[PDB]
Amino acid sequence: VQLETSNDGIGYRKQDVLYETDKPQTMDEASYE
Amino acid sequence: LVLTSQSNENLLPNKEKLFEQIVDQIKYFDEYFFASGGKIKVKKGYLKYNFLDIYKQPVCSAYLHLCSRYYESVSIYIRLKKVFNGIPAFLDKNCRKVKGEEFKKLMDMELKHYIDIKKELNDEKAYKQLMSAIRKYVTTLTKADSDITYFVKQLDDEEIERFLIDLNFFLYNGFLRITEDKHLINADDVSPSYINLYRSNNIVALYILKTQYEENKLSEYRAHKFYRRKRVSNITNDMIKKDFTQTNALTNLPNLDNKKTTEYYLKEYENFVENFQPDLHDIMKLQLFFTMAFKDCNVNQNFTETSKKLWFDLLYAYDKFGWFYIHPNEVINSINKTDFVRHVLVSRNFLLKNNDQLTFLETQVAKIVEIINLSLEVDKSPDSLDFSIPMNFFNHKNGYHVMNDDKLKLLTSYEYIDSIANNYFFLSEYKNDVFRTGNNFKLYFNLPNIYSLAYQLFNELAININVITNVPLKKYLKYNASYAYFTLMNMIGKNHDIYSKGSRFVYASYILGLVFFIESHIDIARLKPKDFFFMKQSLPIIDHVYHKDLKTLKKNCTLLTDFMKINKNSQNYSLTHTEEMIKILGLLTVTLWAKEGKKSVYYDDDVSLYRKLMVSCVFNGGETIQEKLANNIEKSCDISQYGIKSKNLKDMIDINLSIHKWNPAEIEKLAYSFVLSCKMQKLMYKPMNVEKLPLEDYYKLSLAPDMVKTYHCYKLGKQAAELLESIILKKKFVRFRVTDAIDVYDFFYIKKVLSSRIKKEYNEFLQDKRAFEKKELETILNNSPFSEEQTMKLINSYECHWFTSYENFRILWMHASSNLGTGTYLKNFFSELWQNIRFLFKSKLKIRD
Amino acid sequence: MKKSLTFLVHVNSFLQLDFFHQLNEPPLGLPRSYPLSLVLEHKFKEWMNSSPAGFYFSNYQNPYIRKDLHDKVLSQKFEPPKMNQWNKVLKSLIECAYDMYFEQRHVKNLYKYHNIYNINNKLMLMRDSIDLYKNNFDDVLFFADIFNMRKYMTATPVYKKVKDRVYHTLHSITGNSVNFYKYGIIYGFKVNKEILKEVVDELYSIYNFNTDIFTDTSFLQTVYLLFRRIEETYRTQRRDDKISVNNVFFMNVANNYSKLNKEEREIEIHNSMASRYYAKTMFAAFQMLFSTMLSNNVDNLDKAYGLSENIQVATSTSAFLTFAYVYNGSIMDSVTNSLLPPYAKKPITQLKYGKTFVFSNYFMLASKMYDMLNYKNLSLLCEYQAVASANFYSAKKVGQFLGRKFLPITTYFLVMRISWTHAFTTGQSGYKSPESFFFTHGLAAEASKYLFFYFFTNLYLDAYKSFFNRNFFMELVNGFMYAFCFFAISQMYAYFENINFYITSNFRFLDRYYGVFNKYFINYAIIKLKEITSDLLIKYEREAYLSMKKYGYLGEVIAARLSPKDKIMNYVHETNEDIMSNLRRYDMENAFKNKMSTYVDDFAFFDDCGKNEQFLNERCDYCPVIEEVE
Amino acid sequence: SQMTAIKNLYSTVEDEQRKQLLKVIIENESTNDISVQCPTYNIKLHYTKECANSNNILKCIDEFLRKTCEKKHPSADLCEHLQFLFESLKNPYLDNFKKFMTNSDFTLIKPQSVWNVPIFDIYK
Repeated sequence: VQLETSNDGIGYRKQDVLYETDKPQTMDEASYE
Repeated sequence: LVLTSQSNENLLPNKEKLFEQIVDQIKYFDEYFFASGGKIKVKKGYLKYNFLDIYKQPVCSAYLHLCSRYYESVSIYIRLKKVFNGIPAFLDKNCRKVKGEEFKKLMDMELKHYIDIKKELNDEKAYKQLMSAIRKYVTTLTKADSDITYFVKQLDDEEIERFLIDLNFFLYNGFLRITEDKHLINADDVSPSYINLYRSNNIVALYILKTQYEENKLSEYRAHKFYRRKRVSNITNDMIKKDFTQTNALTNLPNLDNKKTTEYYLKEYENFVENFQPDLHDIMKLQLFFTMAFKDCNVNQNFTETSKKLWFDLLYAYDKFGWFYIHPNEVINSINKTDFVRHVLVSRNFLLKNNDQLTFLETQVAKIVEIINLSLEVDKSPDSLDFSIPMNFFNHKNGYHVMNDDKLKLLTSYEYIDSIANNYFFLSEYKNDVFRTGNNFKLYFNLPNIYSLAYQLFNELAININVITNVPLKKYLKYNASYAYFTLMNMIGKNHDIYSKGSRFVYASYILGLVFFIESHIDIARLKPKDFFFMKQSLPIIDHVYHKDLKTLKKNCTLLTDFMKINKNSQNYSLTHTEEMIKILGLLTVTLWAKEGKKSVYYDDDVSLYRKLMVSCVFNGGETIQEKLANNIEKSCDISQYGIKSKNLKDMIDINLSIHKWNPAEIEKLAYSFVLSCKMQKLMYKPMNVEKLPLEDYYKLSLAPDMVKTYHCYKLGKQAAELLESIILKKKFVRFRVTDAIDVYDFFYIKKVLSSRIKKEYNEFLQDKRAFEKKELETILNNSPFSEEQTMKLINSYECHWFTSYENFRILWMHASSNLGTGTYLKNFFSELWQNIRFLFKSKLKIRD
Repeated sequence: MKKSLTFLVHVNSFLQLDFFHQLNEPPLGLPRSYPLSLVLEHKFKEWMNSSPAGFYFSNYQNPYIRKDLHDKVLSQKFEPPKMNQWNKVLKSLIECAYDMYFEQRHVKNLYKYHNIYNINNKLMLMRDSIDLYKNNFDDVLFFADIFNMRKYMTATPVYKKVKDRVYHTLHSITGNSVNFYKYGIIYGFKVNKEILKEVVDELYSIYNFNTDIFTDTSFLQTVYLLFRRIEETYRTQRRDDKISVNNVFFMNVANNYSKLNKEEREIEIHNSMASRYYAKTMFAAFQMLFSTMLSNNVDNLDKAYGLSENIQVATSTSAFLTFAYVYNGSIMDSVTNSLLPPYAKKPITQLKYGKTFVFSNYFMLASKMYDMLNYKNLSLLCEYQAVASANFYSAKKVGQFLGRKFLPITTYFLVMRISWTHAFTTGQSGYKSPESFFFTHGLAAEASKYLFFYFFTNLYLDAYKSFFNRNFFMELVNGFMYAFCFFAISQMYAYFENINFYITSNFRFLDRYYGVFNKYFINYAIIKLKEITSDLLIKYEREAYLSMKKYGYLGEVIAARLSPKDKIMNYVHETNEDIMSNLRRYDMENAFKNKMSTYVDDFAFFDDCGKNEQFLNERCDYCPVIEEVE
Repeated sequence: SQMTAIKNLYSTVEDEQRKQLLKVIIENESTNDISVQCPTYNIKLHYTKECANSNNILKCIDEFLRKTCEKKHPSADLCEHLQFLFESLKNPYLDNFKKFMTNSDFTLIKPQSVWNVPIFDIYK
């Protein structure tokens, strides 16, 4: 049975929420170059 | 050298002479042909003439692409006459039911009372045995193959009939049976050639010519053994020099014997028509090939008297001495054994879909090679200067061999080939249909670009190279250089691929050799926009991070000048005329890669940095500008007057070139002005140090020449970059505002000498702006030995480069905001500030009168 | 049949811009062009977010934003963004990128300054693809040939008889090597709605009357062989060779193309395209058309909305909750397409760039097919998939950083993550069989019940605040859950590039999935929808949401205990085409043996194992014994 | 994210047999799943000897780990791994762990799941 823990993971820090919004989805990488 | 422009009066007799060579190629059309109504006629006096000795006649040499269409349509008509008249002799021995005399009564196409056999033969046991009998004769001729011979036997009785109907329809009427899918086909497309048989779906007719008349008679799978045999021995230059010695051209160089090189190529036209003895009806059809081939005589697409003389030289150069851009033995060694199936199938598609567009190109080069001959016939006396300087600042090592004489000249090797490239860009007002291959009498003065023609065939190659992979080969086209260099070898060599065999292209190959090599290996504009971003955008430099990219230019340019050598051998190397004319045509294609608009390559602002330093590199024998100038200045003057250590010499030449929109012709004038000044400041002044400058020795910078001045104007720009980076990292946006962004520039106008304790000075500046301003002047005006009226003149005369324009004002902020341009909040905050900072520059702006 | 599809935009026109954008040198002082499919993939994402209906859902978590949404919905100021609003933006975007080819340094020398006659045949084709697209920009759909069964041909040409139509067997249909085009080759055409309707009624009149000679998958087989013979009667030696049919980059136009008239070039583009592309397009028209004429359950599927509160109004709450689902539908989830094994993976979900551009043009094909057949609700429901096609980038980025317990969107995509492992996770010679991914299991229908009760609680709480809950809301779910039939069923049409997907016995998937769902939904309409009040509507929400968080918690549990060495999971994710085809017949045949039932007892195991009773651990429906023979 | 972490990893890794093995993972990201899954570490201990005096099993392992960090028992691996990992989690997480060996009020051992019967499974 699940117990909700404080989000503190590598993917799950509060810093990581803002970092992945800082870089947008670059058109350079979706071109595969 | 622009033919349309009527400005120069010295060259007006030379420009007028060149047109009357081009008008005179109508006289070769008039002497054979008559225009009645809309159909072209042979003249009535020329009804009897055989037209087999046209190669002896001058109209073949003046219309090379047209004469080559002729002896395709004669060599096909001779060989298919030999085969179809071989049938009734062979029908007797290898068929029991139908004999060859019955075959002649069946299908004589003279009108009596279409040539469909089955409704006329009306005998089924004869019919299936006759179709068996013809199939025996077609498999008789194709004995040397296993795969084609397999493909002949699989044909039905009905499918061999369409071979027999169309072969007889061709020999009786001279043109093919395009009755299927007929909306597309023009008049010339019906006319017989190795392309226009294949497009007409007569593949069995190709099977005959592939086996017993032309080489590589084996199929495609055995072709990997073929081209390794057509590898030849390497030839020593002492063998080469035995041929060039007998002739010397106008440029005082060795030349091939042109009456020999013409006589070499004409043996393939002699052996086509050697033993053919025409009948009465044969001459009536040999006139028809002569009308279909030479219908398309045009004043534009003619070969003039120069390009005619050169096109035969390079054929004799390539067939004997192997003188393409890439060595012809190198190409076959580059192919792996499995891959020869892929390489031939590209050259099948590339030459089928572009034989119209190539034969337009090879004529369009012939206009520009004519004008390169006009370049050598320009009087070069008045623009020469007699005196000479001990180090070549202005002479170019890969220019003309005429221009390579060690004298300064007012028009160097560049501006000629810059003017030849200007010939394309002067445009008449009204538009022209230059591309129309029909007969025209008019001479269209607008010329389509030889590069933008040949770029469109690069687009067709680099499409057809991407058959081999599903990845688009965008950056990786440089490693698939073999798929192009085999198609080039099929063009300038004998085109061994009979399904796509056309006329030989020399001028199309010497351009598409260089156009493919420029647009694949050394092109920079179309690579990805983050990588090599600086060479794509011509700007001043403020930090010298970018010098590792500069060595890729020397890696790319020395790769290009290795490519552009016609002869690869360097043992006993010696220039010739035909190599020189192609080297000049090599410099043309490099220039047209760069120039857009009527302005020159060096002086334009639209054209990139990279093209400006590439074109300057190719003239200098593969040296960069920064290699050329540093080698010159360091031997010509002692730079240690100005404190410039010999390591950082190449950075300064880089630093000053970046000022004037990356202009090599501008900085060459600056560097030699610096060398003239370096000899004279050495005698009348005490040396200084520009890397370590005191405040008191600032007047030494006032007397410094234009290189060392701006190389110290960099040092203020580099210092203001490393404040504005370190101030942001210190303030971390806590105290960072617009007011700091004003005050960073306010230090930047005031501070004139690089300081050791930079952050110490800036805190002194924020406390007292005006009193720190007096501290600079009271040091300089007291310590300089000149009068203070004089010293204030020397300060105000010198202006640092970052101030005078808005763009040079800009990039100091753009250096920091790109160095901190990762995050959207980091980047668009720096887009927020720069609008406010634009208000600062209006306050600074003054006018000097 | 020939006049039905007119190919508007040629390949080598559009191939130059998306596959070969590196070859195009940009106009001066301007950056390198990105490929046109990416710009139409990326401006499509930025179009929805700037369009107002997309603005509310991307900011649905902020309460003050979404109340402006609900107030427009109840006051009927809301519409989902019609793609007639998209196509006008698309006409500007393509005419830019075409003019950014025509303002190139090398085209402008040849094209602008000189007369257009006899120019290089691309430069004319690069013009005529504009002039055709400008005149008919609303009808144009774009497609991509991803899946190719190419033969081998010996490369010295054979004399082809004119009457010889080689594609007359199913041995001429079969492919030795299978070539995926992952970087995408995009072309365009136009569907003539009337002339197609006058064809596919006459083919359905042949099949229905002459059932003596046809079965379901025999007639579908033989229409595609007509659609290779019509593909071959356009092939001539003038346009292309034998070899240049198989190789797309070897295709060009006739060598005498530039000298033809404007009326003759346009007929040449249609003829030059359909020598290589008449099969895949015209079968894609025929597959959606022929199946929905057969299955009797489409009328029962579209009168669900259309009687009470139809979606054609496009301002009702019925039109809101459907689009509110589809925008969080994220048509085929970017999480789940990384989950699905390569046989059950759609061909369109393999394009390296330009997925949403193909999908949004692909589903509007299916909308026009249902607009032919008077199914105007399904004509509208295909649009929503094409309109909500922008969030294919969003579904990937949800599972990365966005808060799991915060977003209902995240808890939806985590449960749907497990729905493609539902009979897989019970495994704790692989004795289990692979479950049918073409079927949508019980968790997927429950997960869409979550987003309905998530949104309709957010709608109703703003209605009683600002301003017949029994018979109206019953006609709302009867609308809504019978949409989820269609979003599950139309996955089978996406596999249209191959015929060998459809040949299985479950050809009319639209009937037998409907009855399975109708048995499920009536069993949900009887019990949980028996009593409906306002108090129950909140009650059924958090009862589901806690279970969705419970079902969502399973994937964090099970995946940590997995092992790579399963004898089945090596076999399911094979890429050998001889194994790829053994599974695609298997999951289609073994589809409906699975059931739409979710068991609470799936992960409680019996600790004691009688050897005869060792099966009770397993808990699948279809449990064939797998016995090791050595 | 985890996707960025493997991309950050790719610069550091120094074996081509590893770099090719990491390249194929990062290259196939949009088409194929990538998940980071931890291994279990098992805390071996004598139950009745250790957990006799402690109030909870949660309290019990804490009184076990403090014996091992201060200190041959086969939990010698874990207290290495903690001091290695808390060295990497530099300032906040090393201090509270160093404070953990002092204060007996602290519990590092905390339940991730709601516990139900049975507590242990006794292996027949």
